[PDB]
Amino acid sequence: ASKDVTGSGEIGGSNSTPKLAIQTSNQVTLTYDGGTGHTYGIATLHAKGTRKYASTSNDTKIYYNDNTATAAPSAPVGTATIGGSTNWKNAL
Amino acid sequence: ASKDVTGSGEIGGSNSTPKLAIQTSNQVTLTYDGGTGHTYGIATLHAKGTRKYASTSNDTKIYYNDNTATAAPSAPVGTATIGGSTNWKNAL
Amino acid sequence: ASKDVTGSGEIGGSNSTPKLAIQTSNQVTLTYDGGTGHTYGIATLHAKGTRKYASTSNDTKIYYNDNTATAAPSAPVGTATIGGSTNWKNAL
Amino acid sequence: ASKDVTGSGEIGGSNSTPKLAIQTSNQVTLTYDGGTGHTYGIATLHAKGTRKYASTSNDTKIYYNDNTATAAPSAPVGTATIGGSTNWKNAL
Amino acid sequence: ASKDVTGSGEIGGSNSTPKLAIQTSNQVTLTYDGGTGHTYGIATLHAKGTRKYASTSNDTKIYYNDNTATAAPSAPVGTATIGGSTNWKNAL
Amino acid sequence: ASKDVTGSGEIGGSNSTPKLAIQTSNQVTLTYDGGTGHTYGIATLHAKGTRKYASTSNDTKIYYNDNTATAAPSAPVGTATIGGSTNWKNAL
Amino acid sequence: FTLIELLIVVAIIGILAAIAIPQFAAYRQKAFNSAAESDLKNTKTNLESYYSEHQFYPN
Amino acid sequence: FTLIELLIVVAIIGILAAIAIPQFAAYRQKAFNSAAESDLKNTKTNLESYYSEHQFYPN
Amino acid sequence: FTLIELLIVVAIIGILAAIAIPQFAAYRQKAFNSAAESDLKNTKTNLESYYSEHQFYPN
Repeated sequence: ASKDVTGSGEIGGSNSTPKLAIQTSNQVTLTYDGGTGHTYGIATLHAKGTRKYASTSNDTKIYYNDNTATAAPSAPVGTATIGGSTNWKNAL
Repeated sequence: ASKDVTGSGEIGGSNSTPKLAIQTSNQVTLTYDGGTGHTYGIATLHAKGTRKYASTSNDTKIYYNDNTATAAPSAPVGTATIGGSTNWKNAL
Repeated sequence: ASKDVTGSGEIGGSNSTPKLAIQTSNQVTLTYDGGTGHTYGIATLHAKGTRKYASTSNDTKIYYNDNTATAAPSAPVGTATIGGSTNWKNAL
Repeated sequence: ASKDVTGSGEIGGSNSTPKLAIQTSNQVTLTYDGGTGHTYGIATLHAKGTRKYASTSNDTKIYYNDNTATAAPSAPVGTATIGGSTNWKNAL
Repeated sequence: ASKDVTGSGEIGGSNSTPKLAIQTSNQVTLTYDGGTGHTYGIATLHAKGTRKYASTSNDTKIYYNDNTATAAPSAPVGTATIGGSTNWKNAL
Repeated sequence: ASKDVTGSGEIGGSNSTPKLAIQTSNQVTLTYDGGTGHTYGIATLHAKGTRKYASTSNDTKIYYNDNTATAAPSAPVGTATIGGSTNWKNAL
Repeated sequence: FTLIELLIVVAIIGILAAIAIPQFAAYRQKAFNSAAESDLKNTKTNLESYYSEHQFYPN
Repeated sequence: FTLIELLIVVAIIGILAAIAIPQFAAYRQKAFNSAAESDLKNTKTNLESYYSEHQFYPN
Repeated sequence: FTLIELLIVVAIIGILAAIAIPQFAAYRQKAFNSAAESDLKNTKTNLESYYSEHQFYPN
């Protein structure tokens, strides 16, 4: 799914899998999508911020976009880079 | 050849060989020379930097030179160390 | 003998035997004793360090001593462990 | 018997048989049971760990259990696999 | 037949013949075909892999193909090599 | 003759004699000379190697030479050892 | 303790956090392929072991 | 040099000092478990080594 | 969060990135030579196998 988190929270747990506890900073919101489990898609946006950093398992650097509303990167289906897409590629 | 790369790019591909994608940091320039294929010669220089790190397959440590213009280490022809040459040997 | 090495150097070569080139880190000093040739005794001490790691062919783990002056482990004469001696046994 | 070992120690020696010296890692505890001598049963548990790996002579892979208290695998009496038992089968 | 196996399983057993137990690695899938019994055809493909290794009784080396879907090598009918076929010959 | 082979190939066949198929490793080159047929002379040299192993029918051990260019051992004319010659005798 | 120094600290943190980490998917795929290779070799050895007690491969 | 700037500096310092550092207990437990794994594998190898000189495992 | 700490971090990173990795060319050459050795031994065995069906080596 797309279970977001802020402050302290829990991530994953479907199909009775173990769930880890993710604790972010003061008031930063994080959007997560785990897909089937092979890959992950992360995103980050401060509440009073002007950037929306995001990345993915297959990528090798953090990408940002100055819109703070560019949805979130879904889990890529196999070795698929997200740096270069329309909603991204403003490379850090 | 001496196909350099910066940001995101591709390395190799001659004689229909598979080509890997190398993604460097923000604005760091990398100079690569693969030779026939047995060895490789790497180099690195930040745009607003003061050092030019480089190494090679046969070597065992990174060597630098405070000139930012010392060409690049070509692919050595067989078990040939580059640490000790005139353009290098300022050992890290 | 007890030919030590630091930076880049050469080890062995007696009785016209082939000599390998050992290249250590930046400013780490290594003390080596090869004996007749069956066994070896190694040691290591950083210049601005607080430990003197050492080991031997017959041993199975690295041993240290917080004196930085505990000589060096000579080549043991046959299946002789050095972990347990007075100058050692502070097991890692 | 069930002579466990940690650090450096000795294993076996009954009926005036030769005894080998087993030297484990820093603070890992190993539980051993040799039985009559045809088979062996091994186990391993780090002091500050969360897993208890174990195996046996007749088996072909290491099995673990997230309890750190699941006793130890005794020596099997003849070609008896331990992977599948209640205290095990969480295959690696 | 073409009874595949993964984890721990059993191979063969037709015509009341003895059946051996094959235990593979963590999550590697193995495809087996025994034919009448003179020859065997093996294959291997990791779940999160990019290669499909395979071999046969009459062959002398493992062959791979970068498709992970190239069926499996059936039991050859008499001294028949599989290295050279269309679905193979990318020699290791 | 001196029909060399690499990868997969065929050896012999003169005077309508049966020819066997020799399949070497990945990229190892083998030099063969069968002479009249009483004896054989074999040799081996990896492409990216530093040794040239060779032997013969009348010999009893493999001999090497650190030149990777020492021709090849021709078929000896009757119970003639090749270990001791100038191009050889660096006994394994 | 100066507003200039903290801004420079933020800039340097942003510079350091953008370092390109190495590719990991291929690194793990290497281990997966090696596991497949070892499993195939061990399967061949086990089959030839079975061919010793009896005189036919399984099935 | 202005009382406003120093207060803003204090606020930014308080903001930066609250950064959530990564979990470390699990990170070290990973290394501990890997050490246990390697020790078990080496023990198996040593036992099979002993089984070569003689024809029985220890004890 | 202090300009001193980040500079020390940069210094430690530079210290750690200069570690002398082991030589690898010779390590791979070992495997290449072992492959050559095994190939030669297997070739000898195959030739002596051929010498059984017939009464002469190839050619």
